[PDB]
Amino acid sequence: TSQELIGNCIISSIYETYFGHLNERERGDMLVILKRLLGKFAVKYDVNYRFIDYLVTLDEKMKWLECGLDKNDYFLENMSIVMNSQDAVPFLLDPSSHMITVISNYYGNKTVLLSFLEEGFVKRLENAVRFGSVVIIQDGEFFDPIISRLISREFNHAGNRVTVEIGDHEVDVSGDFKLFIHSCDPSGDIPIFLRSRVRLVHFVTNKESIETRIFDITLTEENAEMQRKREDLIKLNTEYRLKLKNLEKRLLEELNNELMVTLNNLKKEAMNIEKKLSESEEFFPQFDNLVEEYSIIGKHSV
Amino acid sequence: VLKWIPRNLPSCLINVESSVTSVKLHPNLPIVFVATDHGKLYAFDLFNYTIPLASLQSHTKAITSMDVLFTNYTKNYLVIVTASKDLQIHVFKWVSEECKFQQIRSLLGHEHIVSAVKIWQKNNDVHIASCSRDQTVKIWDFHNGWSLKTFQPHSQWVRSIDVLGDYIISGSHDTTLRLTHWPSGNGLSVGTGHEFPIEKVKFIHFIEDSPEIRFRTPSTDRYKNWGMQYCVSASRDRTIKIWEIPLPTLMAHRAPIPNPTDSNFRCVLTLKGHLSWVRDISIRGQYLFSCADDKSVRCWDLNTGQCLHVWEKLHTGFVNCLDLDVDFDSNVTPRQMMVTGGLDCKSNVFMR
Amino acid sequence: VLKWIPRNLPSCLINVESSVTSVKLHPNLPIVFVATDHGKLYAFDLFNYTIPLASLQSHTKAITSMDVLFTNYKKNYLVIVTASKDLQIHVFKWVSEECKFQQIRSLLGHEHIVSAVKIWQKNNDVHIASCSRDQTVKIWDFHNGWSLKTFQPHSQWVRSIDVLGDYIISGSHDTTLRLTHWPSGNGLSVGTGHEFPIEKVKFIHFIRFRTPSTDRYKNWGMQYCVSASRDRTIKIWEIPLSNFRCVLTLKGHLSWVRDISIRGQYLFSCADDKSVRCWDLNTGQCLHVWEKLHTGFVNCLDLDVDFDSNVTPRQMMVTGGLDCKSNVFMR
Amino acid sequence: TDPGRIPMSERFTRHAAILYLGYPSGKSLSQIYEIYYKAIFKLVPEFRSYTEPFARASVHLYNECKARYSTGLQSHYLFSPRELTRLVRGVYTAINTGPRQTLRSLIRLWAYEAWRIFADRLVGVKEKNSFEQLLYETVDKYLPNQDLGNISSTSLLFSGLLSLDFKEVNKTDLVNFIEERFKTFCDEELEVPMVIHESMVDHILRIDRALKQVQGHMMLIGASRTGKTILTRFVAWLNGLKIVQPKIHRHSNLSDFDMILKKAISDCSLKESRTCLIIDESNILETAFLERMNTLLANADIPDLFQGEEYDKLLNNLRNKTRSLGLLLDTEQELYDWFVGEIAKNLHVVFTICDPTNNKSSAMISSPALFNRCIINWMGDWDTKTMSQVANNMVDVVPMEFTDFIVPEVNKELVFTEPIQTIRDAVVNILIHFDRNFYQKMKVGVNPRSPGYFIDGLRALVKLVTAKYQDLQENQRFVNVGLEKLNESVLKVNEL
Amino acid sequence: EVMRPDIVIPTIDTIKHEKIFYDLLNSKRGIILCGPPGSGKTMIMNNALRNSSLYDVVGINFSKDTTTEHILSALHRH
Ligand SMILES: Nc1ncnc2c1ncn2[C@@H]1O[C@H](COP(=O)(O)OP(=O)(O)O)[C@@H](O)[C@H]1O
Ligand SMILES: Nc1ncnc2c1ncn2[C@@H]1O[C@H](COP(=O)(O)OP(=O)(O)O)[C@@H](O)[C@H]1O
Ligand SMILES: [Mg+2]
Repeated sequence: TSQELIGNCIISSIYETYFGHLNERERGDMLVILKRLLGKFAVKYDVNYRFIDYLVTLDEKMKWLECGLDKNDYFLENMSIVMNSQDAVPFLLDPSSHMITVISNYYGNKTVLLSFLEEGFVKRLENAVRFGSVVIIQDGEFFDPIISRLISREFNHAGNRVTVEIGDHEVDVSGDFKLFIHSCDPSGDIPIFLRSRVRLVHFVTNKESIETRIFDITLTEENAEMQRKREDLIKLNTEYRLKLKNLEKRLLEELNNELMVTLNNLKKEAMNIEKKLSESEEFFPQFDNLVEEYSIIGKHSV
Repeated sequence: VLKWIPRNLPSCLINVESSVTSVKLHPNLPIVFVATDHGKLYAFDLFNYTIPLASLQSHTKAITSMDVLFTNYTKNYLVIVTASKDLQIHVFKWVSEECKFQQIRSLLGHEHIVSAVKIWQKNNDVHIASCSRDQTVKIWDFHNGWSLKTFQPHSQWVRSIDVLGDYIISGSHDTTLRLTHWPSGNGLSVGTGHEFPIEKVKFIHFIEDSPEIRFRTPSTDRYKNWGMQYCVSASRDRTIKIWEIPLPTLMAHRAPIPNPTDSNFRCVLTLKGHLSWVRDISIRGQYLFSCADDKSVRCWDLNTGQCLHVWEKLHTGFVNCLDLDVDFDSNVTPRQMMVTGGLDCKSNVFMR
Repeated sequence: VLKWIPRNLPSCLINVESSVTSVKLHPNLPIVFVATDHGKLYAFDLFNYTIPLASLQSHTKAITSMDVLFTNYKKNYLVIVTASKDLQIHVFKWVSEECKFQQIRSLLGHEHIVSAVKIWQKNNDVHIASCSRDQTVKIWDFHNGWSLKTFQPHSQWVRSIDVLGDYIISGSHDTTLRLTHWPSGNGLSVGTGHEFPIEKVKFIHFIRFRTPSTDRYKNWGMQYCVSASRDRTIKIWEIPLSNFRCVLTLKGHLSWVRDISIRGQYLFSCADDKSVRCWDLNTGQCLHVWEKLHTGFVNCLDLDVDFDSNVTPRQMMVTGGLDCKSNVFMR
Repeated sequence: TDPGRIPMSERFTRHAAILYLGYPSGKSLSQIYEIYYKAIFKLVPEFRSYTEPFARASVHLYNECKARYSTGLQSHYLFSPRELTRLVRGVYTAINTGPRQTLRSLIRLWAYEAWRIFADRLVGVKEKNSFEQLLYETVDKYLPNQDLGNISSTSLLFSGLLSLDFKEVNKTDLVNFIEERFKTFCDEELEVPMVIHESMVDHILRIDRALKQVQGHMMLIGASRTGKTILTRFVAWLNGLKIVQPKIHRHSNLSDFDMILKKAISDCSLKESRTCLIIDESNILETAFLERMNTLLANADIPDLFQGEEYDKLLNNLRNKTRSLGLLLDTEQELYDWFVGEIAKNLHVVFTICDPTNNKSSAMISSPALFNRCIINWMGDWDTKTMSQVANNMVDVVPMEFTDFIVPEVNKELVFTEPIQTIRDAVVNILIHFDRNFYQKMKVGVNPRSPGYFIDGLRALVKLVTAKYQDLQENQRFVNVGLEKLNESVLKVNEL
Repeated sequence: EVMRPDIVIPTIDTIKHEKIFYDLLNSKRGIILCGPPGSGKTMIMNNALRNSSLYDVVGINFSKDTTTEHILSALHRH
């Protein structure tokens, strides 16, 4: 696990920063090229890398899915890119205007929706910045440069407080303030100043996504038992990993300061984990058989 | 004894972890106080400088200035006033027997970072002056610990101040200087002629006996009653300037008021030769000592007006400050040592 | 100046998480470096020792040796090389503008547990020499990373090494301690005379043995050395310019002597008897002895180098203890 | 033919005699700039005999640059004797404010000015290499002087920041000074965590050179997030200028822009404050703003701002300010030309352009009032050397070298960093290679490539490597402590 | 004096242009000068008119938004 840390970190960082505005085919091709570059310069990476499996926990995945996120892997990866953008202000290009509901569900009542066409835009934006509310600004194709210093994060640190010059006056920022920008026009004119500094994330639907969704639908209505079983083993393996970690912490606490029962339970849990891994090793590649079976439907659909 | 000049090499070299910002000298013992970019306050012995006599961390940010004072009550002890970027000022007591810093108190009330502190005693009363980036010069009482006066003398943030009796001269980032009467709080005069923000400003006091001095003597009995002839300033335009202070409308037993025709500084002398921002200035005897960001220290004459001595490549990085013993004070003996502190995490002391 | 007599009582009582494995001193700052048994590296202020300045989990296992050297040549910085039982030689630099440890690189290649490390600087090149339990010593490069050559100095496991110039002296578990050349990699002499394994063996630099003995010795630069064994005695050697001579017989310790350090004429050595004694090199007799310094035994001792013009020999030394405490001696 | 110039009716041109003024020949330019260099070298009489080779070298350089970098490559490759005049002015300005000069110093100074005048508008790397070879050939052909060093763009660092005179400063000392000044700048002004590389230092030097000239305006063209606005603000802070950035948002028209310009002009004249006005390509929304900028740049005033009562109160303020300094001016012409002289002396306009392919920026560059006055500096996109320097300065603070590495045997031209010895060099090379591949396969064309992706990827990689190494070390320490405790317990069991 | 924008080195082309310019205005004829953007129309022109004892200058720099009011006002002061 240690010998393939830098390569996986390189892949994840490049996937976050570069691939937010690409469709499935371009993401796959660029990831293949990145893996080739990693292999050329003698950097070892996980040969079974998956971005969701590396940066998205199951708790966060279910939290996103229950908030209104689609079940697509592309949308899951896009949401992972969105919520891991701590520095750059995320830009969400959604023609369906759906991710507003997802972010509002994620942040609850803290979410305040502003627009670039409102008259009281600047004053309520300053109030939100001072309070610390999570702002979502719709109509991203009409970006107003008056808030440009919020995009570039060019604050000034007055002693123990942090301030930003908005409009014609300096207003305090808060540690919990977050900014999202949302757009619905895929052909909108994003200014180069904005486009160069935002984490542009595309929640669009493409023909490669048509092939992927055709496979997903024929999987979930043709043989849904296999997908349900895969979800069951994934959840069971994650829960048993957490249980093993908790029991290991309890065993270490007992050893530092009964013991035989704890050791027997730990051995039984380890044997169960080994059996679950042995069962899952013979089930996952059969899903690839379905990929080898439902390619013609995707080709005909596209 | 006032004609002492440091030699071409430092007498001792002091290594500290970070960039030295302020250095002071103990007016009675060979002890050097060094405040650096972590806010760490150090007390070093001159004859044993391998390890500090004391080292205390009191500020969470960089210390911007220092000033020391030996109290003269009609017990005697040393007060250290350290100001930093954490918006506060800290007042320490020096204990000679313990050789350890014993913090007396702290002063709060500055909205933004504080850049200079000056402490003076008039007659059984010690006051602490300070200037900060919120453009307000504030003076507290040392004993009471509460603020006595605050006033904004400048449009932009003030950088250095000086105290002499009941008059304060202040330089600021708006490349202008201003003399105000502290009890009245009214700007006695303003001065322009620098083109860059002012690093240090201090008064040029009087001296009793000398063969001849041009900048430290009164030209008339009116100036003798006034008590101050000129002032010296240094700024980021690589220049030092000696300004004549004009006189305001003075009344006996009354608050002075500025003179509309005599309320503007007159630039008497302009000393040039530094290659970068002149950081600190200091006057001992007839000589004026200065340092700049050119890794050098220059010694000028007040009479002739040209640079007698240059100490080049004194530090690897910039030179941040000097300290020399006060010559015009009767109670402070002007001993023969000069200490400098630079950005290369180092300090130097020239002795004998 | 260099004849400082340490006080009979400690000045700073630094408390660590576990037993101290090795101590080191900042060459120009009052900051000590403390290595624990968990591999964590500790930095303490000698005037505010209540809270550590910076703690980083360097190694997973216990640290076996460490050394520091302020570079002097490209801004100069302190270099800390740390080796442990994980067959890994971590290298760190201590930034003073932030007061924290910065990981530079790790020197890998040893197939067994590392024994000791030493850092010496050339005119413009920095090198690190580390020896492992596989009876092999590898010469590393600070900037590059890979080794220069590998030589076997002894048939048994080696536990100490010291570098002074182009020659390196290594002390193995067997009493036949030998000195080898770094670039040449050819053995010159091997000498025995002890009945226990050597715990520390380092050169004696010129500052009775502090001066060169002859013109050939002065031209070579090496005239004598002192080694510590587990036989509760201190033995002073004399490396020829092919069998070394033995004329010095100094003893007195009740347990095995762990580490030694030469500071001028006076020599300070630590043992496992929970006591510290300063034995003069001239008279060969213990003058100052410290009792009840710590509950456990003493693991290592560090003193300022008096052989370097760029290092100030301050009157401050630290000794490591196995009782989860560190002793600091000031003035 | 060129844009901006409109075809004219023959009914009017039939009444005026049409005279064509062509470019002067080689001999005429050689004579003119021989006279100019004699006027310059009256300052340094010991080199009075080198006026003819310097003028011949300047004229040959102008001819070769006009012939090589034609308009067919880029639309802004227009050369004229105005470039030679600017070369003469720059050589005089640097000789006047410099130390005692030598022949090698004079040749290097002339080459530096030729770099800053004839070759700041060059876009391609091959064009800059061609210009460097052209400078070598010109110096060898006309000034055969030995012991002359590298004449590249980064090996000619002439600056007056480090001293009292315009001399050639050392690279390391200048870099250290720039780092310290930028730390102070970030402390006193806005905080931007920048990395000082050699191209940054060179760009700082040329912006400082242009901001020190009387009526010295700028036109910085390059990719987005290459450090144009921030270096302009830092350099103007170094020189003591006051930065004015027009806060032109979408709900703005000519009233707000004209108010900003009028306030800047009033501050420049009535208060004698030097102003650096940073005009961005996004501030000029309509063509009328560009016409206002052309009026301000070609002339030294905007007459449309001051008319009627505004003009009368402007003249009253002008008379008051003139009487403040005690100058005897009474006519309106004296007040007006003193006013426009003060504006031409105390105002510097810096143009920031991010997408020169765009039609608005093409009208910006092709505008005659801007092209013939603003000094064009094509910063462009980062090359592999600048990217390597930034990446090495960004990944040197993160724990990366922890595992075994085998040095790869790859081709020589596939490595942009210094030859690979560690994992950090390989990581930097991988990031640069993927940035190039990504921008190649998105079909960016000849558009500038912003390095924002590269910097964001470097920062994300640093943070992720830090977090992952912390987690890995914590887990390894946990399992090793547990294994040691288990071994101790089983040893205690076996002992008892 | 190299920083003076009005300075002109007298070459043979400049004298030829000045002579034909004087001959053309002496014939009561308007004049249009044309050429490349750095040819020297403005400099030769201002040199010819400034160094003449018979002709004065009323200079107007035309722009995109130019009216006859500007021309009439510029004539008004002379
Ligand atoms: N060493 C560097 N040189 C240039 N730009 C840098 C450097 N390091 C970071 N940057 C990026 O440059 C940006 C600031 O550049 P700026 O001048 O605002 O761009 P623009 O040219 O679009 O105005 C920062 O957001 C930062 O990400
Ligand atoms: N005889 C000459 N003497 C001096 N400079 C000349 C001469 N001929 C041409 N020049 C140069 O040619 C340039 C032409 O500038 P200018 O007259 O403004 O061009 P235009 O008339 O096309 O606007 C001037 O900068 C000037 O320095
Ligand atoms: Mg023209």
